[PDB]
Amino acid sequence: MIGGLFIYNHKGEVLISRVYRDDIGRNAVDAFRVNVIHARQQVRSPVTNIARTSFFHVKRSNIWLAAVTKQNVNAAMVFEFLYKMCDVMAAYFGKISEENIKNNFVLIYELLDEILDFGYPQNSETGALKTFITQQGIKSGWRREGIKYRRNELFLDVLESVNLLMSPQGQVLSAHVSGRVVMKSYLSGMPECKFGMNDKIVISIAIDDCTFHQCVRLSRSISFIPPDGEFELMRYRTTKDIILPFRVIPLVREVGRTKLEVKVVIKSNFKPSLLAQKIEVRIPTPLNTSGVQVICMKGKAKYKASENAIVWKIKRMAGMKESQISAEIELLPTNDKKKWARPPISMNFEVPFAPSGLKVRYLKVFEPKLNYSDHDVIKWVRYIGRSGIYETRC
Amino acid sequence: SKYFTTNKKGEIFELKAELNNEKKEKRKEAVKKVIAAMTVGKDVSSLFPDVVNCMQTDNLELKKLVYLYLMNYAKSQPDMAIMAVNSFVKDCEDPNPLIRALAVRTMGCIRVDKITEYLCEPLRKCLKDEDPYVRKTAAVCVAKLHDINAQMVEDQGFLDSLRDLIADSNPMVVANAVAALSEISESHPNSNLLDLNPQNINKLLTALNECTEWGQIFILDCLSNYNPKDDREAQSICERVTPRLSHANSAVVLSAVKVLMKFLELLPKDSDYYNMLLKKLAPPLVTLLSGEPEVQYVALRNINLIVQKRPEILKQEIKVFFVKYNDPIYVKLEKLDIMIRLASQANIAQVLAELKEYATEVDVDFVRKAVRAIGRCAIKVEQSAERCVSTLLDLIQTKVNYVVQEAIVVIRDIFRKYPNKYESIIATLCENLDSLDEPDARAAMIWIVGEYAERIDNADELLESFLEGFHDESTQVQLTLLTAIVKLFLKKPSETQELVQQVLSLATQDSDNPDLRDRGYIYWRLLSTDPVTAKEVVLSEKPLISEETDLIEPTLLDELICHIGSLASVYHKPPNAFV
Amino acid sequence: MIRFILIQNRAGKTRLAKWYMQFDDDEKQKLIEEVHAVVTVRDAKHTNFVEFRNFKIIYRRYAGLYFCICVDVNDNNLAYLEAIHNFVEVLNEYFHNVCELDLVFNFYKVYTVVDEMFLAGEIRETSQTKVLKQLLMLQSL
Amino acid sequence: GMRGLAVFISDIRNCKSKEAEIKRINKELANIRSKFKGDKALDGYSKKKYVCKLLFIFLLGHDIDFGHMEAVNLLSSNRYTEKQIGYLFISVLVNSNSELIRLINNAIKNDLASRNPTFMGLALHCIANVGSREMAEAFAGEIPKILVAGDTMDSVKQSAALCLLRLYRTSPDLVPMGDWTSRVVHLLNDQHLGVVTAATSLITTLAQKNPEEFKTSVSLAVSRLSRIVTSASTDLQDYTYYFVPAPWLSVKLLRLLQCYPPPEDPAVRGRLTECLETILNKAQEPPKSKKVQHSNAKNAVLFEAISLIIHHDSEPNLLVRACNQLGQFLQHRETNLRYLALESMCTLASSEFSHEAVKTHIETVINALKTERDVSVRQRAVDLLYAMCDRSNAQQIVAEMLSYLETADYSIREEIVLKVAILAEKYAVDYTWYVDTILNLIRIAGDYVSEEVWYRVIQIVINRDDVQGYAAKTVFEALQAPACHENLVKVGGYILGEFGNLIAGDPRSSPLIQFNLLHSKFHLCSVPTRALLLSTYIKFVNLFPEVKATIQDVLRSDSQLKNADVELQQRAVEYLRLSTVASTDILATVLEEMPPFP
Repeated sequence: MIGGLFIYNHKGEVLISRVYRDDIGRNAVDAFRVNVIHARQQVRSPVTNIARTSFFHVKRSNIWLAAVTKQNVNAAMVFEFLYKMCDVMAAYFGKISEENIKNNFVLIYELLDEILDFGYPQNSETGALKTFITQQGIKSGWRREGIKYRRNELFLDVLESVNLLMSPQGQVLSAHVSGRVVMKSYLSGMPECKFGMNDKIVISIAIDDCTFHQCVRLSRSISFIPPDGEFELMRYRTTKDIILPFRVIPLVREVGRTKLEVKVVIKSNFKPSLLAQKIEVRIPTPLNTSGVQVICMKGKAKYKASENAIVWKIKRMAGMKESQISAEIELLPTNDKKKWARPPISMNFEVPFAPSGLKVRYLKVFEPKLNYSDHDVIKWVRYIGRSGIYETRC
Repeated sequence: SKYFTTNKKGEIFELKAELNNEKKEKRKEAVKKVIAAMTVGKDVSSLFPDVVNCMQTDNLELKKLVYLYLMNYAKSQPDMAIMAVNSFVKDCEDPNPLIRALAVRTMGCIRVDKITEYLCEPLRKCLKDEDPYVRKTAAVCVAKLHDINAQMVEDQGFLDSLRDLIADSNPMVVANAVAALSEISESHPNSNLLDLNPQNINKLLTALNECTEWGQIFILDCLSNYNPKDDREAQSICERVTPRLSHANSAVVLSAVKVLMKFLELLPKDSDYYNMLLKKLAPPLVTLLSGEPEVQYVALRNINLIVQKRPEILKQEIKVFFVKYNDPIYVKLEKLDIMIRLASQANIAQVLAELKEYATEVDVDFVRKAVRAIGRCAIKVEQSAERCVSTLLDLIQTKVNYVVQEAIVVIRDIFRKYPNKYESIIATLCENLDSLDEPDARAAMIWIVGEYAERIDNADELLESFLEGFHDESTQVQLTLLTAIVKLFLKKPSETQELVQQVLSLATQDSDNPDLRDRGYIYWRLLSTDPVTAKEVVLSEKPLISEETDLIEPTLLDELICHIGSLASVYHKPPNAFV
Repeated sequence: MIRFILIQNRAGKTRLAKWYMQFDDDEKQKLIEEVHAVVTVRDAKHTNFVEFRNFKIIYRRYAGLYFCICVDVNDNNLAYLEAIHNFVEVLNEYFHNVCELDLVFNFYKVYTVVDEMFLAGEIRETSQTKVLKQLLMLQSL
Repeated sequence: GMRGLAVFISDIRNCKSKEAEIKRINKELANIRSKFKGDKALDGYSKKKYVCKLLFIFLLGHDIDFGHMEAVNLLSSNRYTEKQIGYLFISVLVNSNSELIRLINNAIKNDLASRNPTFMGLALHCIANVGSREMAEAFAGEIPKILVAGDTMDSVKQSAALCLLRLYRTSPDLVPMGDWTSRVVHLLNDQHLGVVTAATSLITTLAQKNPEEFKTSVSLAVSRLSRIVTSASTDLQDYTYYFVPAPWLSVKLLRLLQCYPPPEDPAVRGRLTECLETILNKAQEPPKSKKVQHSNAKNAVLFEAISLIIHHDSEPNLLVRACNQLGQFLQHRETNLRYLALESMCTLASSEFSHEAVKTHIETVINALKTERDVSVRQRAVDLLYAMCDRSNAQQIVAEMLSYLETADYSIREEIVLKVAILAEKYAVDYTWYVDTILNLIRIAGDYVSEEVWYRVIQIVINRDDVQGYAAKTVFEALQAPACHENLVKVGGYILGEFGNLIAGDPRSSPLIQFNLLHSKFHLCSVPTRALLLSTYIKFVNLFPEVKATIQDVLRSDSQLKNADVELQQRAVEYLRLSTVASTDILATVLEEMPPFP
């Protein structure tokens, strides 16, 4: 009745597997590792159906548990069994961590073979499994007092910068996002704020980083006391599951050694209801360039001899669209050598969403002495995604 | 070539040597290392025979870890494990029947066409054993054998044995065979599931109070397929099923609810039992929502259908479905949908007191959906439209961007539902005109300006402000701008001749869109043809709209109610959709 | 030129790492993990010339071992592939049918060999005979 | 001779948990630091063993924050093994103690002052591997004198040349252009080939920025290349790798020649042309061994020669022969050879002398793309096809890409359709071909076509088509499949509504059948498609008075009048009132000839 069970780490590598019915191949494993673990804009739901296959997933700390089926299984069965088995594992070796899985592979295999037979969750009381299992688990100052304001207000700003280096064929060579959250709070008294956020943040070569303020308390949730005025709450750098707003496709044709043709097509890979503004595309041209004739149906294009590049300016663009610029370049044959080494095409833009996928879930403000609560406070939230070094090789 | 492949001073030779030792103390560690290496993807086929030689031992652990590797290799390389059945067959006569059960399970885990000769014979001899666990494992592997495509002439004998196994004094065993029969009946021939109603039902209802946690689930799932025939029998079955409020969070409770709601047919008010049962069905559903978030999500998906089929059960229990701040989003959305489902004319004053609250929080998705729910309330209850419009005006006045855009989009629908009732609101909307960035909000604003053109004297300037950046805009805003300007012309002629000419020139010539050009010509060929017929054609009365969005197909609803517990009720799709 | 040289196993444990450019320990670990992930996915039918960040990787498989050289985009591919094979041949000749444990237990000698053949990110010596003679003379001391 | 370390690896491998490993390494670190900090004097052999153990601990992954003092003291020892261990430790782990760095500099200076070649080699390797600013400022003036001294050993010469390379790469402002350049150039004539290799690398890097000083090396380079390629099987046996004479040195020499303009001396150019012709002729010969390494070693030099020929671009016969060889490589078992040959021909695609030669391989390129399993080879083949597309072969190439689209992978489909659209727009000679190609592209892959392409195709169909019947028939035939989708439905609705009268004569395209097909497509699409189809329906009412009634009951249905969308409701209401009110002659006035695009 249960097709099979899988246990994944946070990075997306399968820690362990156990398949009980042959109607589920490694394609299902790849589909779970792609569509659910590495989802970008997929709506979260415990039960997901893809390719006529149902996956029920439960997250414990940074460990994923997935039950895979292809039939019309009792939905509550799967989740109750998952909770019971997690409780059994916790009873056997305490907290559930990747190291504990690595140490007790054998006990995990024994338990999965024992409590689950062909998908049928037989009687699996934790007390009664002692007889059937012969193995033993291996266990292992910043805010002044007396603040008053006429009205309560706060602003949150999630400011992010995306950096991308892309190959001409579309392979993502590198990409990373550097972000910070800025809180500007006019609150009266000594408030206590609980900040709750989703799982897109885990707690030269870009590597994942997360650094909080001095007032942050961890125990999920982040509890703090906002200092008056504006302050930086947390800063971070992320590298996985980045959302790239734009895609640039260059096509360069070298007609002999005298002429050149450059056609650049840009595509907007975000929702149709969002709008990117102040877009600028910098297209390099060879040093020995006599002149260029450029035509484009969106924005305006101009040639800069001092900088030796074509600047294409678009005031704004919506999502899921396309645009094209075509330039014909005439070259004077000074030297028939020193081939034009093509530098990457540069992009600058501004998007009203966080490219890293971050989204603030809730912010509860409680005051013990005074009477106001989060209902009284007025809250603004703004997301500002921007381009850092956004380069596509041409 | 064979570079780095040598096995003279490598770890493979050391592992092979270590498996040939007669000391179990090092043998257990060697087997654990082999298992770990196989888990990491290493090729240990060359070490397979030695592990086979490890199976000839008396110690319990060594055999258990060996069978674990055999099970690992069964799915990986079935062919290699196929030939090892000659040692598995000679293991059903020893004491300690748990070893026999393990061997039977492992042998059934192999999928080989010729394995039946080594599989059919032992099974017929294992159902008659002192230990009921052997019979339990046999009942489990019967389904696995049935999975293999074969004639199975002895299927009649297998079904007879399974049916005879039900009438057994000893509890999880029978509530494993009932599940096996339920699985077999999933591929039901023309003559299947013999209805031995009296004895089988009496035994099932007698063992129901003594089965394990999953035993009740299996028995209830099997019983839900049955169709009663007597009103007194139906009353007895319902009375026997109601005490299912067990410690199992949902599965037992949800299955009991499914059985009771499917077994719901009797006189309306001839006996005071229908009311009692409807009253009893509320506390379990209400207490379902206190579990883990996933189980909450399943319970809410089922409660949606329960409310759809019969709203009398949860009529006054809307206080439970309010949103907590720390809940996951997929539970918040379902709670909102159920809240809108139960909104009667009595509790709006409190429901609307919560939805407005939800529009003052940080989560943007929930804020947009809460404003949309405020809109849906005013179309379901005709006595609260003024209150809903007041709430929407307040949410517009709070000056937040994503609140304002959704509020305007919703007020458009409310206006379309109740024409010529909120003309005075228009001015208050206009001041909040510069913060419209979505195309839906701009389209709604332009449509509202187009309507009630006589009630606004400033509409001409408002549309002249729009015409300047006619391009670089979505197609829907251009279309609604055309329609609004043409409607404005037909109400205020002799003063807007510049507007219509400008907009028709922009749509006809500058825009290359095919259908937009078609509409530009269609409008142009009416205004210049005759202004009498054009006014009747464009400004004709538009029929009203009912709230058909919040409805389901009755046949689909009945099928889903028949399948409350399963995944059919979670996706709200027919079972044949996914196979 | 050459950026780094890696000798790795299938499980991900790095057996040898030689770096010819400035990096930090965290950056080095990230690059090692990325190289392992890129090389492992590819099958035997694929090419050995795999792009990686703004460089490329020339890699070869020997049983359960992976030999990787990271070079610039414009550098030659076949020459460095044959350099990899020549290095492996000299390792085999010097260690008398080399195995993974030979590299594990003699990391400093492997570093001496790698310095003998690759220096400053270029190819230093190519002859197997002269390299073996120098190594034998050094071992004789 | 280190049994303790040897058992250390076994003991650490025997650890069954992370805690055991951490405890063992912490205990060993405590032992090492206690022994160093102790007052008891311990021999240098113990120092070597413990420094090696610390190096092993560091290479395991954990950090080391001490032990530099003993390692730096090891350098002054007279035993080679201890010196090598110390230098390895210093190269692997770098410390920021300025006095320690200065002491290292002094010790390396003392080792350089010695006449032992091995110690000088170790010092040079340390300088090259570390390459810090202090080492540069200390030894920039000292290294070239060691390189150019006539009594130095060959190994020291190679190491010194590469060290000067490293210092130049890391510290370009601290290395002046002195009078040692002549000796560096003359090094190319040394009998030891490794010296030639090191000199070639250094000269290549330096001449990448300073051509005038090293411009005199071209004659020596071509002479050595001629000697290498004309050698027999019994010559240069020391540097011969699998029956190939000196692959890496020849590759380096060709790379060196690539960064210079063509030689001024006609004799030098003649010798170079002879060398290139000899290499190509030897390449056309059958292989002398079944081992793949001989093939790779020969192919490396072959591809370098081809790249040099492309770079110079002055010999038509060489270009033709290179094109022939590259075309031959497409029919090869190895994927690497196909990849490299595709890259090389794509480079040739921008050359004046070889357009026809590259064009001749069009069938081979198409076959390779069709029978290809690797994605990268497919992408490079597609890029080559786009690169060599001209007026004559435009139709063949576009047809090939369209035929590939049906079985193409989804990842490449976007690139293919974009390139097909660009080619069709660029090389459109006959409007019938362009319209047919665009309609086929839409019918195949409309999920990846933009919104400008099917605006342009309809604009051309309206303005000057004379293929309106042809346009309508193709759409009518294509719309009859169950897999029809958004863009095809939209363009088909427009085309049918505008021009159904031209194909309504045929019994297979009667107006009722057209309307039935369109309405079958109707209830499956989004709202802009449905609005377009409603405009199509009002067009049908005026074109075909026989079907008007059947159309009207479609509008009056509750699915249109009470539709939640504003635009669909407005269109339905307006069209229904337009058909019902006025008269039939009034309707024909609103739906006239559709004047063409501007």
